[PDB]
Amino acid sequence: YFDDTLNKTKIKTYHSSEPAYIEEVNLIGDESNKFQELQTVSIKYRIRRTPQIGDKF
Amino acid sequence: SVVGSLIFCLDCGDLLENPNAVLGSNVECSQCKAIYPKSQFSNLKVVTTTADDAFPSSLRAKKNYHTLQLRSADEGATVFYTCTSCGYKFRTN
Amino acid sequence: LGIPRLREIVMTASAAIKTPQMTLPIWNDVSDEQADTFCKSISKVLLSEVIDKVIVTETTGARSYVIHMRFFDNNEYSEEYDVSKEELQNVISNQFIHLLEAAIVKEIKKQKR
Amino acid sequence: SSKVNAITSQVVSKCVPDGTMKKFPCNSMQAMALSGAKGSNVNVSQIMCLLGQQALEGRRVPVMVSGKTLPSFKPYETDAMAGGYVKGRFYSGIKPQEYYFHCMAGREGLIDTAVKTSRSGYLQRCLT
Amino acid sequence: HYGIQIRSVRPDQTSQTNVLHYLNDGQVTFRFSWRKNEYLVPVVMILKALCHTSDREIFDGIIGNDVKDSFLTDRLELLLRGFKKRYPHLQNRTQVLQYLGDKFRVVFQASPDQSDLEVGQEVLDRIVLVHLGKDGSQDKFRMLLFMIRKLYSLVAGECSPDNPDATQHQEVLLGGFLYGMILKEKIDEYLQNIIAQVRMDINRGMAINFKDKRYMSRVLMRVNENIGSKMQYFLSTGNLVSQSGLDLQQVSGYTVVAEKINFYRFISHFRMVHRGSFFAQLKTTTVRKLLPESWGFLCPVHTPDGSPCGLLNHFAHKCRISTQQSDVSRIPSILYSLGVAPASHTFAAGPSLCCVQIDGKIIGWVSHEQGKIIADTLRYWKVEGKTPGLPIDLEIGYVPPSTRGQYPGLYLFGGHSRMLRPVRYLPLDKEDIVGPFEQVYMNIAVTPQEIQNNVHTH
Amino acid sequence: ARTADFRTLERESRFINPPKDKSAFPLLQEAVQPHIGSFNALTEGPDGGLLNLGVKDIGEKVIFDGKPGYLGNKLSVSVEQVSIAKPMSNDAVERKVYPSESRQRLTSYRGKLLLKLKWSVNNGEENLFEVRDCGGLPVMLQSNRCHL
Amino acid sequence: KLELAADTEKLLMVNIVEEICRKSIIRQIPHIDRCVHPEPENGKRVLVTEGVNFQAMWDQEAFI
Amino acid sequence: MIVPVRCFSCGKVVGDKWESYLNLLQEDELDEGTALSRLGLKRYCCRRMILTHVDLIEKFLRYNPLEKR
DNA sequence: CTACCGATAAGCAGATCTCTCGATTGCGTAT
RNA sequence: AUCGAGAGA
Ligand SMILES: [Zn+2]
Ligand SMILES: [Zn+2]
Repeated sequence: YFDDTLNKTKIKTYHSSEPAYIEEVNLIGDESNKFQELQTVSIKYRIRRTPQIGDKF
Repeated sequence: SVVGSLIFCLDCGDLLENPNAVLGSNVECSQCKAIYPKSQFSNLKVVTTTADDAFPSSLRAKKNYHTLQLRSADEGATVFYTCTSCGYKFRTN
Repeated sequence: LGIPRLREIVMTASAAIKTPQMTLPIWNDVSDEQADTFCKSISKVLLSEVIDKVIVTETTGARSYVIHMRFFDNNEYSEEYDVSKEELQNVISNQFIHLLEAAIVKEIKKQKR
Repeated sequence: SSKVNAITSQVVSKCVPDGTMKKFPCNSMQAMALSGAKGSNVNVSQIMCLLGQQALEGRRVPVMVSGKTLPSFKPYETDAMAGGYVKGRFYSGIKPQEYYFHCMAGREGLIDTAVKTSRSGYLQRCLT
Repeated sequence: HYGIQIRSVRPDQTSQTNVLHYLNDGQVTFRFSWRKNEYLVPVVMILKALCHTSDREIFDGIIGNDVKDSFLTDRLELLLRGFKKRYPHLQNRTQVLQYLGDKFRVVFQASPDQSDLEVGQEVLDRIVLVHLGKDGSQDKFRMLLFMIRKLYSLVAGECSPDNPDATQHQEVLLGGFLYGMILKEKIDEYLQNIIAQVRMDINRGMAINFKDKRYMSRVLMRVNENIGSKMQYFLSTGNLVSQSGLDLQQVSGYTVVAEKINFYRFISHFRMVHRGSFFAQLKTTTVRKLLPESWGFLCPVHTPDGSPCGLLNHFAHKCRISTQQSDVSRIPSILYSLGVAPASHTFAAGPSLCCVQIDGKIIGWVSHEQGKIIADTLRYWKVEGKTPGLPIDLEIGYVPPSTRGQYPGLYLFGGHSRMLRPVRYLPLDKEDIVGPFEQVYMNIAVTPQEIQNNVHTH
Repeated sequence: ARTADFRTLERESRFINPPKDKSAFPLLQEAVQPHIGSFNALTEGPDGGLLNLGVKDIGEKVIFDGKPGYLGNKLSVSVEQVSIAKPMSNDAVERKVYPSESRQRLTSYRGKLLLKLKWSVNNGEENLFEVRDCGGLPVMLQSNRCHL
Repeated sequence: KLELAADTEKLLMVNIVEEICRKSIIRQIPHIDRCVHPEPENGKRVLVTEGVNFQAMWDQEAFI
Repeated sequence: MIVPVRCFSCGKVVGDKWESYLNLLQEDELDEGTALSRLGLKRYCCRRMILTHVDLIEKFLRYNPLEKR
């Protein structure tokens, strides 16, 4: 996102030690009658849980 | 009117005052305002007994068919048989 | 036993423990019958342990009470507790009646308020 | 409980290991029990002979206010099975009533283990 | 330490508990709680406020034909004489109601227009035996006499303490009824908020007019109306923020998050019933025991291990919970046909007669043998769906006479929150529905191979 | 016979084409019957429902104004009808909002709560009725206040 | 027979009498609740009393 | 979900047999044992893979976000 | 005849391995 | 940061 209060483009960051794949990205628009910009986006991750040594069966 | 240690007025149905806590020959109902002479109130004998369980002591210690009644006692019991070989069921009265 | 007793002993050192007991060695010349008789004559016996039933005939004809006390048979309670007629009469005359009067007067003073 | 435990002891001492089909050392169940690798003669007896009396809080199974210990049993039923005596083994399976009683006992055991895992935690620090 | 606790519930499914403590001096006190505050009241004061009754009526109601029970007679003499000596005045129900109204004015936020007599009638209608509802003062009087008899039997040792933690004496708060109760409470607080807003208007600015639509719309805009937001807060947090307090113990953790780890977890979320957060922080472990009263209602196996063991138990998969009030109106008509003497002109008491009671309301009196016959007949006609007055769900909770066991009587139940399970009625071989209260007295074989003659009925 | 059986063919058919008449496995819904019935009973049933019964039981709470025995004009506000609406949206004519939309939006699935206040003054001289929105009341799925 | 003033109210006279009968002792030695004779374990024959009072048992040297 | 291409225990390719198994169950009145035998699955390790497959992808496929419903 | 020391009924202070997730003050007020 | 639900030994 580009910030006008900073005049610089800032990114977020995947904050998790376990890597994942992007499953789906949902664009959610606010229900208010006015037509604002995009402000809420939902991002889903997919994690491959291959059975390894230590996990319970 | 009088049962055990309680005296009730014949008309009002109210519990009269304790006979020995009132003036002589006159006890007054709190609602009837009636008159009951202190006669015929000789013995207010109330006899009690211990709990029969308040004294735990070692001596104390040392001392297919299914008949059924449906309507009343007068009518006879109804037996609801059920054979197990065939599953046929019937009732006998 | 277990954790409760370890608590009583080493965690708080209670002067009043739940089950205070003391062991009494016996002389080798004392028969088991004599030991049992000694145990009976040492163990406490309340007045309620010889009472069969109590009948209170309250009459207000000045408010009286006739507290009849019924005991077990003598050849039963004397055998069970080693308590005789004389000791029973003594305790009734000295302590039981006194405690009864004390309780009655305390209740009377309570009912005034 | 004393009488039915005497009967249980009779059964197990009679039927193990004389009545077993596969015998030691071929019988790995008895091999584990006797060898001390896992289990015990109690577990072997419960699997192979019977489960015995179910003891709850140092007593038998609780009894409702009507004298029935379970809906299946008539009031004041003088029978060992009613009071919790399981004449069933994990090899052959237990009836519904005995299953209910064994669930009572297992729940009590789980509760006791959960309490005992830390009932003695303050004492160590108070001493140390 | 004796007492009698009854959890009466209003027709809108709101609860009000009324206890009857016993004092060693012979007097019985009535305890309730309007807001989060407990209040004590002599039982004879309410017994006289309920209806125009004398002292002989109370005596002949609490004592039946057993005038020779010195225990009962002495307790009753002490109770009546103590009331008459502590309150020498109040010789009439009008005076008793006026005294009650004077006692409870600030606590109830009664309006100044409300007379003391009608405030006493209001506390009577909102406190004592709410399930009988308004216009049921005679029924409340009879039920209070029954409860006093039962308390005296309990202290005399002729009755056993009903177990609060046994499933025989429990039901389940369905969680939608809780939603309805909280909604009722929130709209009540909304009404109080608008009243307080017009109160502040009165105290600040003289410009008022209770006939002005502009004034109404202007004052409503100054109150908070987000009842939906308050409900969302309750669902999100679990906290039961109540200004008055419900009849429940805990205040938090009422809503769990339905986890979706798998379908087994999800489906078991909707079958679990909890004892409460109170018993999690405790040491006594008699409430976690698996009991025979849960046979067919609570699962013997499904219960977590660790802290919530014995408290977070689940229902049997065939355990049905009644969410609707059964048609009970014509059952009293059926009972009078069987032999039940009407409870208006019978004058009977004591645990020597069967107290036929429907949904917490006395219907009549009958002997114990005839009460057993009536229970059997009601079961027969309930399973055989011919008689239109008996729903299949009716819970015929009969209790027979014993020696120092439970209090005898015929206790028919209907209505919400009951626990029900299907069991096969052996005569005429049809499905029957039984509840925990009646189950503990009926023989229910577990397999058709083990039916015993003249023993099992189901 | 067979003690049990894989129902392979009917399982595959029911997977490919779901039923149109009624859901199979009736026992799967009798499990959640208590919750659904509890929520349904507060907006339907005899006597109008639990919410209507509760607002009837609450009654009216009155106040006076003190204007000139005679305390002034009364104000007996009360509620006699509570209605729950199946959730809608205004995005005009209101549409239907579904729990799939509620989950996707990461917002609640709540209907609209309407109470008609009874602004009575002076024991019925005149009554100023008015219905009013009271925020969004969350509703439980598969209940009579849900589109499903 | 017991008697009281007429002005007094009614008394239970069963509960208090029962409490007094529980309280009053016939024959007790201080702090000793019960002395019992368990089976002789480890060979030695011992008695165990509920409650500790050493100086009260020093007097029964003929048996202890 | 979708038929496993290879049997877990041994490795015999059973992924090409699910449709033929369904056909053998549907057209012919063959039970599961006879159908598995005719498909060439001898070891019970191979038999279980096709006998117990659930094929949940059919239920997964009805939620298609790329098609007007 | 009153001061001082016990002595039981009452009041008051206090602890009883790791890890996830979810939720977060009510009105009032002067423009 | 705090209090509620749950989980592992
Ligand atoms: Zn009178
Ligand atoms: Zn294979």
